[PDB]
Amino acid sequence: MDILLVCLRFPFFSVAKRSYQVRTSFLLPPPSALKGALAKGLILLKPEKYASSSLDEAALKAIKEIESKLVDIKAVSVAPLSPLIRNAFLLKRLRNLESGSNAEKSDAMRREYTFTRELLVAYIFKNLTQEEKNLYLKAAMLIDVIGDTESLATPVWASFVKPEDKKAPLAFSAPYTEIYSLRMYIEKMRVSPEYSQEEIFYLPIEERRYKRIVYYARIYPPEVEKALTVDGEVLGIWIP
RNA sequence: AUUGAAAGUUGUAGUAUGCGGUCCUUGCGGCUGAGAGCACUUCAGGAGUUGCCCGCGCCAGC
Repeated sequence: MDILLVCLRFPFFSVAKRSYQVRTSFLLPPPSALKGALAKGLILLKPEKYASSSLDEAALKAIKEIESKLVDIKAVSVAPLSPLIRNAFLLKRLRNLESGSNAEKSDAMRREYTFTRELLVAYIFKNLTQEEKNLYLKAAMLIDVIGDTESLATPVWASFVKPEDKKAPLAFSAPYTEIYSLRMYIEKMRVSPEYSQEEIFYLPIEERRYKRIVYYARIYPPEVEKALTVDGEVLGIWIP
């Protein structure tokens, strides 16, 4: 079990929830976006068998193959090691997909962007073959964007380091199943990308009344039997 | 190539046009750098010293 661990340094990201007008940005990246991020790496890097006539079909094939080798559909999670905040921008995001308004209609559209310096996201891979493991190491890098195109995310580092069974408080995100079994934040993040399903996840960021903006913090849930280390500091990760 | 795919919150706009920090005003009037004062008093340009000693206006001239 070689678990992928990558760190992304980005100014902002604007993956949002289902809402009209306002697109409320997710507090933490959903697993579907995270898995599509490296499914793009799969389809670009070795398009010999993972590229098809349709971009949607090739992306779906990559998603199916990448999820076949995960321990669970709810596998990937992020780690808010830097604090998170939310800002809003009124842009000229013209709305012309709804019925009417032709093609020359442009109106004020408010989009929410989440700011955090860096995040640590881990993909859980189960006994992947070495020959494809080298390609998957390469695909861990070049995670260019997360969600909206203007969410430029540059992966500073990526590696395959085994958890080696430590005990640490939870830092990476986890589904709202082990958290209940043992400052509460619950969300739905659509585990799988929707193409032409929904699960409940815990969120380990709490409020701090430090300034005018309330911003986000750490919750450190109780001990987990498995843990993963980065540069000598241990953090909690859970796997079914 | 992922709550995804395309998406200027934009185009025109003098914080301007006029306005003496100005007019009158002796740094002026009176005032000895003045009054008393020997650059004086005593002094030989003085003592001694030959303008010396020798010398035919000379011999022949009716």
